[PDB]
Amino acid sequence: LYVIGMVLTTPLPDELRKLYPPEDTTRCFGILTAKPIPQIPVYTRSGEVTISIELKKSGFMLSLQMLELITRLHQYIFSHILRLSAYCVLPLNVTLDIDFKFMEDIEKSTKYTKETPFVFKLEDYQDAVIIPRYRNFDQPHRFYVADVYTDLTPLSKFPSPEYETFAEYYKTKYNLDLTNLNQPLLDVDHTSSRLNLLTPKQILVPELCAIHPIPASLWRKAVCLPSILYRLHC
RNA sequence: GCGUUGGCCAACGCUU
RNA sequence: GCGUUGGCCAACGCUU
Repeated sequence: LYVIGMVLTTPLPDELRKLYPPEDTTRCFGILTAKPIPQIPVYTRSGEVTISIELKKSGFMLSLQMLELITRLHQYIFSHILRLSAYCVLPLNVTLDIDFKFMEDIEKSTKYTKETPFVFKLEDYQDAVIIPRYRNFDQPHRFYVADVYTDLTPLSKFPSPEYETFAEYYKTKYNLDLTNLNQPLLDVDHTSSRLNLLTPKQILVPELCAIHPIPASLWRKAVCLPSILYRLHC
């Protein structure tokens, strides 16, 4: 077990959206053994982020069960989180050990009525990547919750004239009925990003959106994974 | 916000 | 002249 550790040395200056530092969260990516030890920054949306590989536990033997789990999750990172070195990349937490609960949680793989309403918990949208459930018809889309607009509801004026309200937008286009008209809205930014990081409207309805098991922060961390691995392998 | 073609500037690379 | 990233406008397409 090695840890792919992350800190932003040089954050983005006041010139031009906020900031999202990888060290504000403890959960990260790491690399399993059976491999020889390599030698010892990627430039993100959150600014310049320096990267450090360290050894954590050498000479550990892990169960074939847990090995299957870590490899399954490895492929889940690369086929599912991104779309396209070393053995399995894995989640680490309290940097301490391996997170088996996290992996098992991910591996766990919607009726709203007036009699059966939709409940809005704010926490669920705080660190979140979401999907419109309404249009997975081609290659489901994933968005970080950029903002939560608490002064807004689905009955708010739609940004385009052809529609007066959001509820009306989703009703006319997607034939979508909302059981919560009091829910706040979510500004979102797209998760699909650049592959080589080595060199330097959009409002959604919580009720129409599924939440992704990979927290937005860790997503943002994962987007580094290829650019890291490019010169690690090389 | 994204995409796409389309000009109008920046910057290093080719090219001359 | 080309290429490449990078902003700054045009236009239809997605999206909201």
